[PDB]
Amino acid sequence: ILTDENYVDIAEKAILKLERNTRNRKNPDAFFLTTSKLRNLLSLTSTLFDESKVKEYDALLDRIAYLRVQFVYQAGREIAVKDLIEKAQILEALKEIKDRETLQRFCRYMEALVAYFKFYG
Amino acid sequence: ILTDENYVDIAEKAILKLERNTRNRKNPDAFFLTTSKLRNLLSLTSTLFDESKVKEYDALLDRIAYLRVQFVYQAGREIAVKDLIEKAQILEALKEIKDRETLQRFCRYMEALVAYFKFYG
Amino acid sequence: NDYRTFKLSLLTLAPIHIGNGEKYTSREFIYENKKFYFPDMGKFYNKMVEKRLAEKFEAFLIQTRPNARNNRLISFLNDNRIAERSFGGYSISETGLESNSAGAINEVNKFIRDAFGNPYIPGSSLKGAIRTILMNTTPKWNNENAVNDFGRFPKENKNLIPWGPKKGKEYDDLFNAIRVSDSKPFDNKSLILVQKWD
Amino acid sequence: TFAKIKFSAQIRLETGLHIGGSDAFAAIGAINSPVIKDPITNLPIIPGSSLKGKMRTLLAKVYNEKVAEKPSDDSDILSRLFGNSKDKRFKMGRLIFRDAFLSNADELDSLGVRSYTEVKFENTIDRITAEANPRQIERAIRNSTFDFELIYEITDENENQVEEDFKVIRDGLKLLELDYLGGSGSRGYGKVAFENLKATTVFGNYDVKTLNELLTA
Amino acid sequence: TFAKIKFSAQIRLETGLHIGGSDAFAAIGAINSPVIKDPITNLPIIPGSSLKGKMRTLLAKVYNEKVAEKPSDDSDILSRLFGNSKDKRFKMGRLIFRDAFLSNADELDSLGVRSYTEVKFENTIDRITAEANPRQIERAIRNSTFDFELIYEITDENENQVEEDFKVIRDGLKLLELDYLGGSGSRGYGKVAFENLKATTVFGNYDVKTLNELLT
RNA sequence: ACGGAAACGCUUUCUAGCUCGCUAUAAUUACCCA
Repeated sequence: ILTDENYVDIAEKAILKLERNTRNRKNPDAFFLTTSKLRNLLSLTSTLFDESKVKEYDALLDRIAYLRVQFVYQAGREIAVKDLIEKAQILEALKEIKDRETLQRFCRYMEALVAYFKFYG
Repeated sequence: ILTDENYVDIAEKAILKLERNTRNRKNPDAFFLTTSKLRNLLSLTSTLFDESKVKEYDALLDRIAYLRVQFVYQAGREIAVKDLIEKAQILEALKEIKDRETLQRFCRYMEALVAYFKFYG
Repeated sequence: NDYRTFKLSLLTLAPIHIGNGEKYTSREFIYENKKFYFPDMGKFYNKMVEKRLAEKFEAFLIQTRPNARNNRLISFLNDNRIAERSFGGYSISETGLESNSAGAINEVNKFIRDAFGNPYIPGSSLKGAIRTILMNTTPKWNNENAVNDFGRFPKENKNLIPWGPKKGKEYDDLFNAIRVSDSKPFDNKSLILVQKWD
Repeated sequence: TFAKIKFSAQIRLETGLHIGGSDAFAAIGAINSPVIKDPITNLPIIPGSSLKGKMRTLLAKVYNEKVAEKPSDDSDILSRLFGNSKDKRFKMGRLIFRDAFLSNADELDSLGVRSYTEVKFENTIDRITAEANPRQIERAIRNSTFDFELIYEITDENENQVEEDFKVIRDGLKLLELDYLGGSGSRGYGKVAFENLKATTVFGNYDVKTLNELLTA
Repeated sequence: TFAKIKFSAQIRLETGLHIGGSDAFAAIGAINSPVIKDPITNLPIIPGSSLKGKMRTLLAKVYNEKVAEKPSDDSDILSRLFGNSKDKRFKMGRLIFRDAFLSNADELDSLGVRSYTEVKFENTIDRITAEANPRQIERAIRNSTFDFELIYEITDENENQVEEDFKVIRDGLKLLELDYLGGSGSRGYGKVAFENLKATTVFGNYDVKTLNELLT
């Protein structure tokens, strides 16, 4: 669960609790996660935030049901995302939606992840 | 922190303590910070300053939450917005807003930063 | 009426891909016949959560077996005997090239399409194409572009072509004056999915 | 006397338009140039302010003898149709531009439309270093159509200027079709057609028989 | 004889209302033309002054025999219904406009609506130089409804003038439906629609069932 | 047998007129990895 009063701090604590380069100490503390792959994660939600604004949840429930699968498939390919869908409770908090204002809050959580990822790195 | 006292006198003091082009001696002493990057944050606080005059504070919790995301994200993109939100303690003043009279104090504080940004150069 | 108009006819010698930023993954197409079938995957997961196969699909997606023939979502359909392929989306027929363990292409980029699903070429694309031609063939715009040297020679000046409102001055803005429209949308029989070759 | 007659039309978009819009609380990845929409149905709008604003400045290349440099320097054919502030007689002038609303939203479900706007990626390419600068700007979709009312006052001050003004109205509507009505415009984004140009009296008694023969002709 | 009858109707709107309040020096990025809003509920009003002034100036174009310099020079058909400061017979003239107070906050919240007022973003383009200068103006949103009510008094022998006053008042409501009520006006911002036009007599004895048919 | 009694600070009056959310801008570039 992520609520409207905690999700940004959850997102900061998830981006910090995330692995880094142990070796290659020339410019250290660089993540084993790249900006392109995390923007690939946010691309899945950017075309649902607009329709969370526009139209009803009973046409977006199908697209959230496939959003679970999109996060599963991105978790399976690279191990960098695989240790981000667990740190950030993404698959846990994706089952927690059930309306519009939690879909919007989840998309804002993804943006908070991207924001703290740009801010650290 | 900023109280209903010097919160505007903080903002002016943040702008004069903000880095400039020591280089570019063709209209010199100008900031690295471009005013469009700062009006894109005043746009957020301006819509919140307008809605705080009407709606409640519980009906602004998600909206206010997203403020921190943008002040993080805009800081992670340009280094100029980064020392804007560091010299002006914006991420710290964002954690302090808990009432509508404190939300409006932050929302007028950002207007003071924009006012003194235009007033100097 | 100073609006002198021009009509540009554009023939394609080479294949032209434009647009959209989206890409189908390696598990979001179907190659049954000589026709790559790109379905609406939301309806594809709707139809297949009803057949108890959603957990089996979640198992399929993290399943990196060898012989990429068995990793391209035809294998998920013919494996668990799914013959109803009635989903929204579109087919584009095969080139016959890019083969055999065929059909094992991986990520296609979708061409730019309007809301009806009919593809088109936007005029912002072709206007930028015109703009490089007009910049390069001008010994006023070649000279002093790469400027400021601060970050890492970072950017064009963007003012060798004078642009803006420009307070006090009259409004010139050369490239506001050239106005390229979009195209009437062609049909998606015209798309083929070439690969890339360095 | 007093009469009010009503120009109806149906605005059909082509490469549909982007009348730029509201929200600051948008996203980090999604639509960052939003379009203006109805606050209640979330359908796109053509506001009457942008219609009047393009129509003045396209009629003002044509109907000003001396160059404008300001409104209230227009040439008493546009001051009476669009108002000045600084003529005593031309302040409320004779034309009301209502906001156009999306009409064929049920027709645009028989065609395969997921949403009544579209998002279009647009990408400033840098010409040295070749670095890209993407953006997602929203626009209404192509075959969108709009109700268009435009109301005209005919007092006794419209002594014999009704026909002369309707020349100007149907000149401005055909001049918007040669230009773009808001948005990028030089990059597509504009092209508007006006069908079913039909003028009817809504108040008073006036003849609309001879009015609908410089409209449809 | 004496009676007070009440015209209640519902001001729906389309191309919603800007009707300005304070043009006080606003905030730096905020609304430049705030709409007039109630002090307690912070919802829009369509006040009685705007309805009364619009309906004089639109009925002054219709029912004046001669063009008036001022409301003092209006015809007696309008001077008796809207008052006249200068005619002794027509001071306190027969109609009471009341402020209108947003009937459907609950129906609009039942719809997908965040705020009852929108802020539309707008600009002017200079003609030489083509500079742009923006605007954020507030606008009571589109399908809001507002409780409109008039009170008409029926005194000593105004009784011969009752019917052909309501033909006027109806007509005035037909001219607000063709004009705009309030700010910015010729750029949208205006379209109202009076619905459920019902005349009820409140004090005294008048037969409004021979009259409520006139307003359908 | 109250410096008192009697007396609506009231009538009339549109926050309104003018104003394009606009200007520039190819969803692109590099070619590899186990």
